[PDB]
Amino acid sequence: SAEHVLTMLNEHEVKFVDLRFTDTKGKEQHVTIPAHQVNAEFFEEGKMFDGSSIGGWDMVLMPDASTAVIDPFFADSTLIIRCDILEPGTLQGYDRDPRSIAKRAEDYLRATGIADTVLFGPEPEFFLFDDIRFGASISGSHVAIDDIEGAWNSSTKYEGGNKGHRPGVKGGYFPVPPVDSAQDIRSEMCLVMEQMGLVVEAHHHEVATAGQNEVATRFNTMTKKADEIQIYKYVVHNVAHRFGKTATFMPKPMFGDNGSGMHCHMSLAKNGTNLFSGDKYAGLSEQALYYIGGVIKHAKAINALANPTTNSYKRLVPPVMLAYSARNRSASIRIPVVASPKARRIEVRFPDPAANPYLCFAALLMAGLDGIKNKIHPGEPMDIPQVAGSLEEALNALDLDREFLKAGGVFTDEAIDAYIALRREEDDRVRMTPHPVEFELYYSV
Amino acid sequence: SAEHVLTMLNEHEVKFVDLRFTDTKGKEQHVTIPAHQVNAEFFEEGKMFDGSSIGGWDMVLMPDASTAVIDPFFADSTLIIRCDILEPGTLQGYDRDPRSIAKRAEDYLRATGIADTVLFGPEPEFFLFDDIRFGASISGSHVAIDDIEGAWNSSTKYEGGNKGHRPGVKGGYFPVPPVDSAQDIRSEMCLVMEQMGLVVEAHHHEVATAGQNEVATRFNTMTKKADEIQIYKYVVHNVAHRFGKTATFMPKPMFGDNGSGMHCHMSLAKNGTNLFSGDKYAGLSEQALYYIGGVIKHAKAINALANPTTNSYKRLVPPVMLAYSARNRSASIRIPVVASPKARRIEVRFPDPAANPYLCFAALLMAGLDGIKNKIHPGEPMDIPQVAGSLEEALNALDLDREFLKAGGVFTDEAIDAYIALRREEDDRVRMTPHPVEFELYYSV
Amino acid sequence: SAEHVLTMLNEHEVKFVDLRFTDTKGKEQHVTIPAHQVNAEFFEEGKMFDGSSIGGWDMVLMPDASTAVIDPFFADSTLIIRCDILEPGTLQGYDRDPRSIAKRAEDYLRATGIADTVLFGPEPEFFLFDDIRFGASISGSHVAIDDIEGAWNSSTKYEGGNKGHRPGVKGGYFPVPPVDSAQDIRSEMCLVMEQMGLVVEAHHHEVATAGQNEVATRFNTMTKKADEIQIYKYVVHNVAHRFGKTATFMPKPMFGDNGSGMHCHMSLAKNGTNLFSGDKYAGLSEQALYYIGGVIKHAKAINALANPTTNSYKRLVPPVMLAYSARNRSASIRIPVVASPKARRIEVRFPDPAANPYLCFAALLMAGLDGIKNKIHPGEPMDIPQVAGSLEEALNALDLDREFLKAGGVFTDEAIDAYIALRREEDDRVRMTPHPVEFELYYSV
Ligand SMILES: N[C@@H](CCC(=O)O)C(=O)O
Ligand SMILES: N[C@@H](CCC(=O)O)C(=O)O
Ligand SMILES: N[C@@H](CCC(=O)O)C(=O)O
Ligand SMILES: [Mn+2]
Ligand SMILES: [Mn+2]
Ligand SMILES: [Mn+2]
Ligand SMILES: [Mn+2]
Ligand SMILES: [Mn+2]
Ligand SMILES: [Mn+2]
Repeated sequence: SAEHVLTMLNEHEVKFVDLRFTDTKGKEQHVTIPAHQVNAEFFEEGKMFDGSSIGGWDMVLMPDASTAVIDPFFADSTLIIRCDILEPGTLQGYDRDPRSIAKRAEDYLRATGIADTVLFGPEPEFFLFDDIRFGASISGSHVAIDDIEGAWNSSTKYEGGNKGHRPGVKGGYFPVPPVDSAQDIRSEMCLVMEQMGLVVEAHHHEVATAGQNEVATRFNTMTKKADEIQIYKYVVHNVAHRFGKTATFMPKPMFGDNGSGMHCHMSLAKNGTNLFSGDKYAGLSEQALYYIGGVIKHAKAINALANPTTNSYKRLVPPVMLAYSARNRSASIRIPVVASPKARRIEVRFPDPAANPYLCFAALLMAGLDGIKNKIHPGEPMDIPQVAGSLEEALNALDLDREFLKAGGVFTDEAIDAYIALRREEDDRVRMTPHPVEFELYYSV
Repeated sequence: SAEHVLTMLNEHEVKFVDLRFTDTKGKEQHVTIPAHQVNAEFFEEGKMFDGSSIGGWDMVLMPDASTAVIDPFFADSTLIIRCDILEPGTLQGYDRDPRSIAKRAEDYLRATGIADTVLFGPEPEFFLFDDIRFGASISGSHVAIDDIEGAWNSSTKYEGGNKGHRPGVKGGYFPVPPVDSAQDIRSEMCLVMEQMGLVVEAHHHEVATAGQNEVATRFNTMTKKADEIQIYKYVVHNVAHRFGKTATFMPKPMFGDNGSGMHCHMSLAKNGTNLFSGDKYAGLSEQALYYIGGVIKHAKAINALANPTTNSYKRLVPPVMLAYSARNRSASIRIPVVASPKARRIEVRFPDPAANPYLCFAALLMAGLDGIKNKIHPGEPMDIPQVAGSLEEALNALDLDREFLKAGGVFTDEAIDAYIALRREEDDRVRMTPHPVEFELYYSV
Repeated sequence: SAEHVLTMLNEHEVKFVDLRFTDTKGKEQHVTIPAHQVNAEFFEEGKMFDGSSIGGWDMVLMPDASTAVIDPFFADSTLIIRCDILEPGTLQGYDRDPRSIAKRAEDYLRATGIADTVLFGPEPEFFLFDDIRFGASISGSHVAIDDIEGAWNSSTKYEGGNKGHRPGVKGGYFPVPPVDSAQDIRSEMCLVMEQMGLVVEAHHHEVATAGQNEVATRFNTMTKKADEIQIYKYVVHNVAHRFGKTATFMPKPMFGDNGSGMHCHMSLAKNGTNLFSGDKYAGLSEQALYYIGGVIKHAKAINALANPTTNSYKRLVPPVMLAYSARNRSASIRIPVVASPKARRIEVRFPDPAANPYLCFAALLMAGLDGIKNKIHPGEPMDIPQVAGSLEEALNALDLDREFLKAGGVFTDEAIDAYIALRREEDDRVRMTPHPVEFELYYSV
């Protein structure tokens, strides 16, 4: 409540308040107010900003006082407050603001009465490098990745000495220190995440050489979890930075080793009960099977939001199979063997950290409801259709399979059109710029 | 009062008093007295200095005891006192001293009875670089800008490692840390500004890559705000310096990305009421519309003072349109959608941080009054005339549209002539020195 | 004649024929045919090329067989043939092709009966440097000039030893070797020019340090002389190159020392007699005085063609005075003291080597005829109006004083409009790119 934020301000000698919001692409934006400008008026009628120079968008920042967290990194005491972008005076909420779209998808779920709450559990992976250099110019282009754990540094002269314990290319999965250099960086990330209100469940090194890592975090309701992904990413980016590292959530930074995916565990609940539990395949309800059928029916349109970068598809090369299974980890829909009670859920394996968590989760939910809503029966478990094979395909697919997103006003046409417009500009730059392996393949033609 | 300054001296064990004043170009000058020379005589009959070697000007420094601030940076305890330049013995105030000219424009407003007070709200932007090298010689010339946030450093080898989070060319507008490197430098700038008597409203990164920033600051009456711009600039220059950065207020340091403008919000008030509020276009009074009409009528003469550098016009290339609007941000006069009560005001978007805040504000006020004073009706909102396209144009225009500035003795002819003389010398050096892209364009002729 | 070219081909074992033409900007273009494609058909119906990618313009190259010269530089025996650009099939001559425009201005002179021939004598100056580096990018810009003769190298360590005889900044005018490093390079330029059909009169070092030079060459009729300037420039550029130097015709490469101008000596003749000789001021006819009056009347429009680069105006800073005189070398129209018979002529001092010699000469002639044609009496000799002070001014002036150029179809409106369009693009790049002395002037604002 406003009341509560106002005590924290004194209770913490807060010098500044950081207004934060997420844009269409997914990047957390922010503007800073002195604490002495937080008073009634503020939580009442928000603060005006020029929304015009935000990519894909005067507007009003409306502070959500439930979100107040103290920033673990800025030097002066700062209280972060997440905001919604509202349409000014009229005060309804930009239909292009991803947090508003997430909130709408949650209310539409309630209005359909299929369940009261959506529970999301994203598993975001990241890379933690020491040096990343890249560039493109008329005379050429390059990218150079470097990290102490890179299997390629086995030959490197280091002046401290080389020391040689390092994860080989698919060998980052699990060896104790010193092969895993990041135990203290991940534990620190866990402690700062909890200080910001997240609940860590586990942290470990991932499969790739050169710093792949994962901090596993307890689930939440869709829009709250989407904000927790924005804090997750902020803590990973800044703790890495304090440690002299650079972290990245891009899906596929290295060819020849693992990519970073963000698998979404989903579940639905009506009056304190898990609608996905039941009889049917592996403890699932018929309700749950239609949710899977809706996700599979709309997978390529979902890919435009859950895999929104041209790089995403370097990862999604032959979890490409649109199929559910408790057995086949090759099927993009895994039914986790919970064994346990009514933690029954589905896991969609194909999205990646580059996805805007609000739009990505809203689209998975809207697809899953359209399955239920039309008895779209999934089929049989593989123990056969595939995800979009490229961003251009995914964008065409979103453009044509636009209907399930527009249900109940969650996502307008202007919103979907402006989104495809942004992603197309990106796709073009990648399409028109010659790639280094083309010189390898075609220079002596 | 003198009395008050004299207590602060003991109350702070002040070792020195720094006498400060602004020259015609806008640069804050200063001379330092030991605290033990501040006594009755001082606040009474000022201190003599050789005014002769100040560009464009024995004279007397008259301490304004209302302005006493402790300097947050000098090692020994120092009390800053702003001064006015007075004509010696006779004690009236140099008609070429920009602070005196500002004070005269405020009294002339009172003498016309159109309002009691002018309220100015400048929005100055700046750049925060790490390295700036430049030079011109017979055999050539160069400038080299560098900053950690420069999109161009994506390819750079750094020996710490490169870390790669950086604002792209028009992408400095708003991303959270680590992409925005300056959160602590701007918050610190905010805290030192307030310690010097300013009220910060907000601080944020601006649109440009390579360190564009903005600290938004609460309005004031014209001459007081013009001094607050001189403190604003002093704090930005010295906090940046403590941080190992170099700040600059020049309008256009980089081609191909945003420039730093200083938009002036203006409003007029008679007996505690906002004369700019009313009926008419977007909450405006007819009074306000004539103010806009005077600004537009005299825009090119105002440009010689509000855009006084040849570099200013590298920014003002196709807010060039002399038009008012609540809608068109392309119109140089924006009527801000206050929505709120009688914070109704106009915003002139075209001036830049290089402007002498006293002369720039005095000229906007004198132009705006001549509009009121002659019912110079602005026209209709673009939702078509332009600003001077060059300093030479702006200087010719000031020279011919000299009358509205001379009203009530605000600005003499000698004052306007000496000003154009200074700005012409500058224009010539830029006009006669061959430019690097000319070799690109014409060497193989 | 075709017949003649065809013998030279055998007479010289010519392996290739180089088709050359000049574009709107003045740069000589070329395409190469094997000698075995020169036959009747060729001199008859020309050769087709894509005129579309020439700046400011399928078309036909029509070989002018009078122009055949052997190329003194290509390794394989090549015969250069100058061409006219004709409108295809219809075969009339592009009204935007500068050589055609020159030929039209000569025929219009004949059709007016004022004289049979125009005689032009351009005095082009050039610079001969060793190293020229420059560039402009978002993070900055630079130009670096270097030559062994640069007064600035007096301090330079050279590893051969420094040897120290060098022209000081305005001291390149006339000292014997070793101070003048270019005696053999200029004599060689003279011998190759004559081998290409030009008649050298004198060669000498010019006023500037760092390699300013001049090869003086015997006059000709307008279009023939305009082609001789294109050969002049080609020989200077390639002999310099063989010598390890780089030559440039740009008007003002160095601030603080002389610029390279191309003064045009002009004269008119009817039935073997010099119309410019007579009684009146300094041996001049009344006919000649009206020619001067037309040049002065149209000077700023002529500047858009005779001084077509933004750099041109770095040279034309306070021969700026539009005045004739036998005495005042400050007057842009000098009446040379011939003393001798009826070599009486006028000299216009203001054009520079960057000018397209066809369009520059055609415009001086058309202006001079409009003087005669309307008795535009010049005035009295200075022993007061000036040339355009910038390319933008010159381009506005050409755009408005368009009439005298359109006389008799010499220059169409499309031709004049496309020309201003090209020169404007150039002016803009120079106007929008920040200049290095602006950082010197305004960084600490
Ligand atoms: N990192 C894998 C996911 C690994 C896993 O299944 O644990 C991906 O690219 O999605
Ligand atoms: N920086 C812009 C102003 C940006 C804005 O309108 O917020 C300028 O050059 O004036
Ligand atoms: N080089 C001079 C001309 C020198 C001369 O008159 O001989 C110019 O800039 O035009
Ligand atoms: Mn994982
Ligand atoms: Mn999983
Ligand atoms: Mn701004
Ligand atoms: Mn503004
Ligand atoms: Mn000469
Ligand atoms: Mn001469």
